[PDB]
Amino acid sequence: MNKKTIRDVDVRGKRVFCRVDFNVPMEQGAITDDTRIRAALPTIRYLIEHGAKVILASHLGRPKGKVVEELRLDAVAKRLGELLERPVAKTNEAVGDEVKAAVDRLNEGDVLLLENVRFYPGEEKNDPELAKAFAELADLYVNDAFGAAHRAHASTEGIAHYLPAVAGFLMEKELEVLGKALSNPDRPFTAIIGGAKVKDKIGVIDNLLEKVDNLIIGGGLAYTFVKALGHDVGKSLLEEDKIELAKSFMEKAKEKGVRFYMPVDVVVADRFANDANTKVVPIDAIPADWSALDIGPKTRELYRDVIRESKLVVWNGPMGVFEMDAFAHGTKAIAEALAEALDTYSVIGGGDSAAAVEKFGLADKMDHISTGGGASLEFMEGKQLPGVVALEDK
Ligand SMILES: Nc1ncnc2c1ncn2[C@@H]1O[C@H](COP(=O)(O)OP(=O)(O)O)[C@@H](O)[C@H]1O
Ligand SMILES: [Mg+2]
Repeated sequence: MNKKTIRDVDVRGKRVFCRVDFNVPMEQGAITDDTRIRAALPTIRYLIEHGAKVILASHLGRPKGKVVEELRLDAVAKRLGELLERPVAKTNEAVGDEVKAAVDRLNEGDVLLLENVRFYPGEEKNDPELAKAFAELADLYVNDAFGAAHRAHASTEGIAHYLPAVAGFLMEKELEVLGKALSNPDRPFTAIIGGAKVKDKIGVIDNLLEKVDNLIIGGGLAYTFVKALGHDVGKSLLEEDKIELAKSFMEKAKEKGVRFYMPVDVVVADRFANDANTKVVPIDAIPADWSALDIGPKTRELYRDVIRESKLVVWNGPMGVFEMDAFAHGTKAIAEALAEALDTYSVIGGGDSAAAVEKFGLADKMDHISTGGGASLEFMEGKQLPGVVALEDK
C-alpha cells in the first residue's frame, strides 16, 4: 500500500525501464509454461497505450554472471510478440552502445526486451556502475517483479537510486493484499502453515503469532511439534534441534490468546511410495516404524470447520506429500474448504502451495495467489524488501 504506480505519472513519450519477471520454464529451447509472461500484460499494455517507449528487463535461470547461450531471452521475446500481437525488438546485450542505439530508435508505443540481466556479474552484486548504465537508458523506472524485490540487485534496487521509481500493476496487487493482511486483517484471522521443515518457517510463524486469532499447522512441520508434546512420530520428518523452539511457539500462542490447532489423525505409510501400504491412526499412535505423510480425515474436518468460521485465511505449505496421489487428500481438502467458504477471503503464498491449487483446478476460486514465491514469505516475516523500500510513496 502507499506506493506510487504507473497510473500516478505521465508516461507519454518517456523511456520507461520496466523490471518484469519472465523467468519461465523451458525445455529444448521452447517455453513450457508462459504464465509469467501473461501475468505482465496489463502493465505492458497500459504503457504501450499511453505512449511510453517500453524497455523490458528480466532474468532467466541462473547464468552466474556470464553469457549462457541457452538462457538468452529470444524465445520469450517471440512469445511476448505473439501475445501482444505487435513486434518486440530484442538486443543481445543489456547495456552498451548497441543497446543505446536500439532505445534511440524506439517510437511511442514500441517495445524493446533487453538480454538476460544476470549475464552481468554486477547485477547480483548490485554494482552502482551497472545500476547507472541501466539508468542512463530511461526517464522512469517501473518495478513489476515482486518475486525478485526481496534481493537488492542492480535491476531491482540499484537503478531506483537514480530514477523516479513506481510500481506496476502486479507489484501493486501484491503490496495491497499482503500489506492489508499484515496491517489490518479482517477477523477472525487464521493462518495455516504446512510444508516440510520448521526451519524454513520460523520467521513466518513468529510474525503471524503476533497477529492471528487461529494458527493451524500441518505438513512434515507438524511432527516436530507432536514430538515436543512427548509423542513418538515413528519414521516421520523431525528436526530434533528445534524441539525447544516448537515449545516456545506453543507458549507464545498461549500468552497471545491464539487458538493453536495441530493434527488429531494422520495417514501413515510403511514405505515412501505411492503404492505403499497405508492406514489412518490417531496422532498419539503413530507406529514406530511407519511414516506420517498426510493429515487424516478427522483433521481435514476440523480444519474445514475453523476455515468456515474465519473471515481471512493466509495459507502457506502443503498438508502432506501431495506429489504422490495417495498423500494428496489432506492438501486437496484444505483447497476445497477455501474454495467453498462463502465469506472467507483466501490468500495463498509459496511455490508448492500455488502449484497444488493449480493442480487441483481451484486457482480461480481463491481471492489471491501470490506470485512472489520466497519474496512472499519474507514479506510475511515482517522483512522490509529492498525492491519495495526503493519505490516512491504516494
Ligand atoms: N508429512 C510430510 N513429510 C514429508 N514432506 C512433507 C510432508 N508434508 C508436506 N511435505 C512436503 O512439503 C513440501 C512443500 O513444502 P514447502 O516447500 O515449504 O511449501 P511452499 O513451497 O508452498 O512454501 C512438498 O515437497 C511436500 O511433499
Ligand atoms: Mg516449496
